[PDB]
Amino acid sequence: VDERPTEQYSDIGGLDKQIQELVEAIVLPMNHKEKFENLGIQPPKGVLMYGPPGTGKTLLARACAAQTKATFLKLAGPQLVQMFIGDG
Amino acid sequence: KLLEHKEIDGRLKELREQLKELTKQYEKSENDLKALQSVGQIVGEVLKQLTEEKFIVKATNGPRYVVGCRRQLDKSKLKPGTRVALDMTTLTIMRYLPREVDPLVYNMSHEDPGNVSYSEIGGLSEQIRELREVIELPLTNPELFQRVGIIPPKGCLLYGPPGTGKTLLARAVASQLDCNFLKVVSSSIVDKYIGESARLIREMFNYARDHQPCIIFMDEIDAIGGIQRTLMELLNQMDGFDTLHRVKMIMATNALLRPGRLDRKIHIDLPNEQARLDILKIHAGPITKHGEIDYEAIVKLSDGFNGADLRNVCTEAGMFAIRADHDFVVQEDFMKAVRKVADSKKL
Ligand SMILES: Nc1ncnc2c1ncn2[C@@H]1O[C@H](COP(=O)(O)OP(=O)(O)OP(=O)(O)O)[C@@H](O)[C@H]1O
Ligand SMILES: Nc1ncnc2c1ncn2[C@@H]1O[C@H](COP(=O)(O)OP(=O)(O)O)[C@@H](O)[C@H]1O
Ligand SMILES: [Mg+2]
Repeated sequence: VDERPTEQYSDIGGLDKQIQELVEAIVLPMNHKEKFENLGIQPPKGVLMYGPPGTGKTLLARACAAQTKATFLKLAGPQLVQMFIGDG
Repeated sequence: KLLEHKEIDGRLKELREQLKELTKQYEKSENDLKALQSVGQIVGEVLKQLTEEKFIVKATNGPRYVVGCRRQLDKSKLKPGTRVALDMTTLTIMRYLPREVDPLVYNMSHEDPGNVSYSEIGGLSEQIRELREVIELPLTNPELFQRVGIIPPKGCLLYGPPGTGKTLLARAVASQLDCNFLKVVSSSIVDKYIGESARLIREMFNYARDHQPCIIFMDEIDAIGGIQRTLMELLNQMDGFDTLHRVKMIMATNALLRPGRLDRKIHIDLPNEQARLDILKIHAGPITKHGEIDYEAIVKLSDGFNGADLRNVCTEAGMFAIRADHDFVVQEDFMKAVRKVADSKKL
């Protein structure tokens, strides 16, 4: 991601529990680290956003990308499928 | 004049060390030149043994060649399936290589000869006892089993609440042996019809023998391929014919219960509150807590009845402490999560 799309968390409505969950599981362990190692609680390695279509999963992903200094690396499922064997 | 002569020795000795290093550097330069003439050798498998001096090798990503061994090679090693490096021009088998990797084999071959004490899996002293009474006698004294005549003790079952520590039971009983301790949970053994067998039923017993004692651990049999006749044929095949290295299948999920189809069946009780304390203590050990922390009244208000319920309650308690610099959890903090998870689980 080089354009850094802009989407403040205020633009996401109806998901306050889920936004906090994603920030604490994908962001808090990222920029703090040593704190988590202090309490010795293993942060989850990944977050799977599942729900009915249009619930706003991609919107929360965009919000995290916009309000996170981390280097977002987007990609799509179809993108990791290629004809040549082993290309994916 | 002595100092000057010693000074010359310093310059002279520096050159001697440098030339020695230069010779070492050059001797490497000669070595790489010799390796330059070296040519690659294709990699293939010895599919079959036509004769003493003739072999069938299928190149990794090419055609199959009939080739012959170099000469000073132990033809015993070149058995069907062995990897070999054919010469690029004569296509003659030159050397054998070990086989490794493979996508599917990550959990059906790995051995775990660790030592996890039964204290790690708390509140199941009675349940662990049956495992020893079921997996210890057959392993220790096959002679007494053969003396009586009844050879196969296989079967077993751990039906009960989901994921309350079922894997741990097969781990705590792994105190002695249980090295490989493979897991094939609902997958690769029947796959509805026969989908999985030999390469998904024998390859099991395979490492389950070419190694120390292991546990097949066909956990969660209630989700295999998602058929009953195939499963009945599945459990009555040559499986018990060999029973190599006292490997006992330990299926656990929820006239097939008779001997030869399913051995002792044990129902895992819902986590007892008095046992619930045991779980909170072991599970909550690692998290940095404070002295005032009490694992006493949590169970009274924490009857989630699931082992993982206690794990996240311990972990989710930390996330309560993630906000604020609290390096330790307080008794109220645990009660805060217990009133959350013990009520959240209802949704
Ligand atoms: N809770 C929400 N807060 C704010 N906007 C939302 C919310 N839910 C949906 N939207 C809006 O509606 C659309 C929801 O789809 P979105 O782009 O978030 O991807 P998605 O929900 O993952 O959809 P899909 O399932 O098709 O991938 C977006 O335009 C988003 O801005
Ligand atoms: N009684 C228990 N003792 C120790 N750990 C437990 C217990 N109950 C649950 N757990 C935790 O839950 C997990 C075990 O889940 P498991 O029973 O293997 O699920 P499944 O039955 O679906 O395989 C482990 O990570 C373990 O830490
Ligand atoms: Mg999406």
